[PDB]
Amino acid sequence: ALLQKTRIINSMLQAAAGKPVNFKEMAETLRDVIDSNIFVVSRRGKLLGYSINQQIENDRMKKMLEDRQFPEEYTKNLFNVPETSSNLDINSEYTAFPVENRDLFQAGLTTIVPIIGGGERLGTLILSRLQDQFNDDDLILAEYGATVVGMEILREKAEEIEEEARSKAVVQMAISSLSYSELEAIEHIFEELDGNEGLLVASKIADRVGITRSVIVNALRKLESAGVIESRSLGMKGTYIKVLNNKFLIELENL
Amino acid sequence: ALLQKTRIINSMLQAAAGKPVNFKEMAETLRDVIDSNIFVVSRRGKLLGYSINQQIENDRMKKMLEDRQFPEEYTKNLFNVPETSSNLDINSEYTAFPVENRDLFQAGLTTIVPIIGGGERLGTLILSRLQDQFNDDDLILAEYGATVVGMEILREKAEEIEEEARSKAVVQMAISSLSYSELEAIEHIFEELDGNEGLLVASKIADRVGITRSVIVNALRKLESAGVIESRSLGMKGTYIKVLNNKFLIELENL
Repeated sequence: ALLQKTRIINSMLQAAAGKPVNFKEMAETLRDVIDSNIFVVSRRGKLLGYSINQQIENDRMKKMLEDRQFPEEYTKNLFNVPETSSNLDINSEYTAFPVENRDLFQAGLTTIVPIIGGGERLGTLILSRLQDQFNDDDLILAEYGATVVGMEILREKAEEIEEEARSKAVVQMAISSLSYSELEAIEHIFEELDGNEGLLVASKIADRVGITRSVIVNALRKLESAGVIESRSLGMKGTYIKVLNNKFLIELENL
Repeated sequence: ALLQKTRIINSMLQAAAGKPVNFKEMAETLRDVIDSNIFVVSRRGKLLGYSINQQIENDRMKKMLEDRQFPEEYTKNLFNVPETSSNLDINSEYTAFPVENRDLFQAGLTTIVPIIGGGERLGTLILSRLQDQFNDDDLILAEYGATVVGMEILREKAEEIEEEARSKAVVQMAISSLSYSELEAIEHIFEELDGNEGLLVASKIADRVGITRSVIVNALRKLESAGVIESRSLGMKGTYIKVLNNKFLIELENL
């Protein structure tokens, strides 16, 4: 039924497709397929997701869960595990962890799989059982699992930078197309405006600043047509604006 | 030794990391691990890579290889296989292929794994053997294999459109910065130039066309400053230019 088991993980990957990464979800699916407690811990050792199907009396663990994080101590110790290590209990004679960190295997069997992707140690996958051995098939699953979670940390962060940069880009591209006086205007406007939103009299700034209303508006138009702001007038004696690009205001500061 | 077999795939993936996707290589690695002929065919049914370890008398396939492509016929039929289909020979009674495409199984055992990733059917992985059956362990590997190829087809195509676009984008942005006269100049320059490279006398076009050297120059500057072209003079009685943006010439046409 192993083929089938891997097939699940396959479909769970295929499923997460266009949808924001959910670690808790993945944690569960693994928990189910491999039949073990599942813990997903970042490079920096932060707890990213987890799922439990058997209670295991472990202080260090419970504390870590409460903390949603590992102490630097362990975090490092963990990162230093270079490859899958399996079936570690408190009796395990081995290298990976120094004596005073063995409280991690206080009870039950633990397996450590590094999460590697995009040529980086991305984090670590922790599995624990009360007493059932991790045989090879388990390991296969666990490893495939970690591999998949890898690809998600990647998708996750990749999506992240694409947004950040794209938005910034667009702002710049828009700003670029401003005349001196247009930009001059925009600057004065948001110098005047009280953050993300608010309204002002276009025709008033025009006098106050020494720039035709016609261009002030024009400038607004450009920003709007690039989708950075949203503007609606109120039969003048008012015109109102909200920014729709979170990077915009910051970028504007940089000049 | 299955675990080990998967682990190869694993490190093959991890290996491809920062390096340009190569399908022939992956083909080989899978050929090796699965112990079967491997062919990687796109959504559009193009041949992407392949590797052979055993000769099989199959005209349809030899033909396909020569063509580096399938006929729309098969391409379609292939795409319609919704999930892994295994050990299909000429005698197989089943649904997947209409009997006029049976010539596909002319000889030996064929197995088809759809390549799915990022929520799309990305292509198809085809494996063939002269007579050894595909057991589950093979299918696990073959499927893990397809999966890996997946994220690569993705990466490859993604990188592809990121370059295409970015180039185009920057051309436009640079064009955007030009005066009527400046642009007019550019246009006559490349109308005069014979493709990607060559030289002319700036001062000559100036009279020929009715635009000051001074601006013709400055137009070139602008382009260069944006990294579109590369310009070096030769103490006049010559100035020389090379386009560094493959999209630029094309875009220019579109005006």
